Amino acid sequence: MFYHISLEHEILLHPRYFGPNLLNTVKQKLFTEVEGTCTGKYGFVIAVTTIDNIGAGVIQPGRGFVLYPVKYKAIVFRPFKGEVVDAVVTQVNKVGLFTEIGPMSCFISRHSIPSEMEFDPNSNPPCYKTMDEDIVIQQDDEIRLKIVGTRVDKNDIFAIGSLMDDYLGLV
Amino acid sequence: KPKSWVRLKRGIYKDDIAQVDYVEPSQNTISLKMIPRIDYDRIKARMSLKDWFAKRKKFKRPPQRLFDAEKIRSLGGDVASDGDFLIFEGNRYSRKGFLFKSFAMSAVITEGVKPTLSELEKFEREHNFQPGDNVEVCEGELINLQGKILSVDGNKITIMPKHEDLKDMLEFPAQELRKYFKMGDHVKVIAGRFEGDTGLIVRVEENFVILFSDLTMHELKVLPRDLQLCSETASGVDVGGQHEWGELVQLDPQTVGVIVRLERETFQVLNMYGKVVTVRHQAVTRKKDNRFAVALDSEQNNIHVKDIVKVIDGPHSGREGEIRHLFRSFAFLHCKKLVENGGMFVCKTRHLVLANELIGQTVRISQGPYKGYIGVVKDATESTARVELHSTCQTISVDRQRLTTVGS
Amino acid sequence: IGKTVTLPRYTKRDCSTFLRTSETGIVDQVMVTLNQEGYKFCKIRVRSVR
Amino acid sequence: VRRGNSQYPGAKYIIRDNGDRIDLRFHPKPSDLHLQTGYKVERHMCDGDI
Amino acid sequence: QANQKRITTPYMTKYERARVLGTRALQIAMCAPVMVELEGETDPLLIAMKELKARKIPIIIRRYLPDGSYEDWGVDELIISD
Amino acid sequence: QPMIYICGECHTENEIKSRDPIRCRECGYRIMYKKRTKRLVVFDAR
Ligand SMILES: [Zn+2]
Repeated sequence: MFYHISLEHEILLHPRYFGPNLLNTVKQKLFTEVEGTCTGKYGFVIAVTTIDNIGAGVIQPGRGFVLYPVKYKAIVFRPFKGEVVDAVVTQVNKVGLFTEIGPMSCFISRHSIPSEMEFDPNSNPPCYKTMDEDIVIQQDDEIRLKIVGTRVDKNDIFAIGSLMDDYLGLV
Repeated sequence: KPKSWVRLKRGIYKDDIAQVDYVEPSQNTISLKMIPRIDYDRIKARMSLKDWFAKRKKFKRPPQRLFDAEKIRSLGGDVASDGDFLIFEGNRYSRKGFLFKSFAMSAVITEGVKPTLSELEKFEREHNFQPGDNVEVCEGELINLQGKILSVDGNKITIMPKHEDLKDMLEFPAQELRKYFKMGDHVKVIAGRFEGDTGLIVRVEENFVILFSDLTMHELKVLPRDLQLCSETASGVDVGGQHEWGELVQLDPQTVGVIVRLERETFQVLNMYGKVVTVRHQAVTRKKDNRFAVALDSEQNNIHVKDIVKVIDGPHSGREGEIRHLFRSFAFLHCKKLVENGGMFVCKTRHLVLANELIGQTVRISQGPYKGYIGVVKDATESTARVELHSTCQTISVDRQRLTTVGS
Repeated sequence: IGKTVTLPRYTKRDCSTFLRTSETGIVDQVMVTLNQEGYKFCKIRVRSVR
Repeated sequence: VRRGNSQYPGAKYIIRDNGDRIDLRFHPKPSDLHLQTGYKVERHMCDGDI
Repeated sequence: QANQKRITTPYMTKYERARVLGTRALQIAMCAPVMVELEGETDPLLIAMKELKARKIPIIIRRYLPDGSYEDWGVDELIISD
Repeated sequence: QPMIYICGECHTENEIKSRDPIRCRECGYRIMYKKRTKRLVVFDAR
């Protein structure tokens, strides 16, 4: 779920970068670090809007590295359990459907799919369709998937979705 | 008790697991069915048992293998049939292959005995409740109530569950206690078809919970009791410490890889080419890491191990990693932000870019202020050498051009 | 005193006795005997000129 | 470092940026003697040291 | 604590001098940019001493009062007794 | 290989082999001494 927060991060600056552009280097390293980080608490990190401030750098005893605490408003995307969200199919096969919501990769199983949709291996592009064939879900389509499960994976959360609920499908 | 696992103290069958058949306290003897230990070379050469015992001092014991009558028939040994059992060298063998024999209770071990899973496999109620797990009250007056496992015990767990809007704690035994979990939550399987696995449940059937393993997109149905709730990620600790995470292995002489993922049965070793190939524990053999190795790069600069480099070209683009293993034309990079391949990838070294014979001899100093002195070389560098003087109780550094070895 | 022990680079672990660190001198003399239990038993006297 | 641990006004180690320690007693290859800014040297005590 | 009124001694305590010199010398050793002419000098400690004399040390001392508040002083702002 | 040792009592030379129990073949005396080395030894007369 796309969101905007003000977070805090501490960065260690090697004294090599103690030049006139110290603050520029600080912000650059903050971008390089926080950008793209996925954490359990704050979900994924999409981008960094701005830097709230640069707390006074402390000089660690016995190590010239200077610790800078920096506050910064950055966009995140933390999904949940049980929320319909737009998704983009990226590959269809018999085991289940694959869809994408920004950075998060979601998928759909043969239980989450209603009983109407069936596997059609003879279909050259694998697809989920019922006897009426009213709705056919192929690759790249937009589907409404109620998230069900979530799991941290090497500091990178991945979610599992579902569409068993009414109307959850292509539109 | 009949059908119990025991062990032996001494003899040629010591340290062998066995199953009880019958016990005779009056005779002080018990019958144990175990895997036979028979030497085929002995049968081939037709040696006597008494001779084998006479020369037992320098003779190695035979291994454990299932009995085969055809093997002895081929080897020329005599095999006799007595109903279900077969008589060979005064011993009764079962049709399956297990060896039944009688031994004294004193020799047999009946305390501190517990078989291993592999042993049980060759020979071929319980509860799993731990703190911090959600359980339901399937039976009893208070039904359809979910509580946390605050305590744990044996036959009668006597848990103190905390139900919804229920500060007080109840008392339920193991049988009344049941393991149930809500939708869209982490679940781990301690015991099952694929034990030590984690997944998410799309539903919870009355007796067949369904989960999807993170390792692969396949359904996994397990008993709800065998299921457990654990927010902690699957550790995947290797058993027997045969291989460590990020450890070089030599699957083939031409190809060398690093183990990036650890699993109960299979391995996912990353080879130089960068692809992922599955192998087993036994097949893969550990290879030593080149603590000091040389290579080449595009910049034509010296590159060593554990050096931050950038993949400006090649299979990966704009990728940063730390070298962990080195090859003539390949290098293994490491990271912690990379989901793929457990954070370990491989890229070419060239594509990577920057981001004694005199020792122990007796020598005479033939020039300089120490001319005439004699000593023993303890450590000589390519140009200078350390000479311990026999006379002055002191070791000095003398240019090797001022030394002449003294010949006998 | 080059000494070795039979293990349960193979089948032998070094148990030699080295000269004390930072010391130096010349081996004055060596004596070899059997201890109370017949085992070979060697004493080495080393002299250093101070 | 070129002097090494033998020549008294020398050094005993080269701790690279990685944190590894390069021993200068058991003569290593000259490549290992290379120095750069991040590195450091356990130079022998010299006059003026506190 | 508002810096408009700083009741701590205007002088730089010997401990402050020692720690500041050590820290700046460590930085100079790890190649932080220098702030004064380096003419004919390489010792990080001597360079830090030169910087201290020049009042060009780019450090600020945060002294903590017993109350838990603190005062922040530019290094140059403190009298250099020794 | 030879390993000549001097017996303490009779001051007699005698070979001894490794694993050989230490005992002078001549007098049964159990104390022996290694003979002075042959290595070149020098002493500045300081
Ligand atoms: Zn004698």
